[PDB]
Amino acid sequence: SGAIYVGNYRVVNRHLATHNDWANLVWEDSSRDLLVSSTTAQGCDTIARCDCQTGVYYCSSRRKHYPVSFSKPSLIFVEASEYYPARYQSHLMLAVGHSEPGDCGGILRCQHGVVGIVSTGGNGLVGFADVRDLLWLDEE
Ligand SMILES: NC(=O)[C@H]1CCC(=O)N(Cc2cccc3c2OCO3)C1
Ligand SMILES: [Zn+2]
Repeated sequence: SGAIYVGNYRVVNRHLATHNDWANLVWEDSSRDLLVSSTTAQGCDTIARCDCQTGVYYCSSRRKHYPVSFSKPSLIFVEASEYYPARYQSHLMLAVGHSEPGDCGGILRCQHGVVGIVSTGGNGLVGFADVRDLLWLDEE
């Protein structure tokens, strides 16, 4: 689990969105595994606006924050799971690191702010859904 709170927006994995998130839906994309809902209170996170390929992510299944090198956002094939059949997921960045399903929502950050959240894993890899292209998260 995990979310990003920026301005009056809440960013979560689409597969973990609640009934309140869907009732207060701003934007969602199944192919990215992302959902953004509106909030009443102001958030304190800053979204990175950069092309960084190094950062740190939180892994709940190890209670540890790991430094990683990660690939640029791309279209990657993702095996079937409890929440989606086998498909290509867009805007996905991979790194060599530990990840389990319940780790989804863990933040990846660089020196500029939040880069994305854990969304995939397996075979010693961890995948993150990028949020740096969602420029509208910074305003209105
Ligand atoms: N974005 C998606 O398609 C996710 C939907 C929910 C889900 O359980 N996964 C599988 C998964 C995630 C993280 C870590 C893993 C993993 O399987 C093994 O380790 C993929
Ligand atoms: Zn950066």
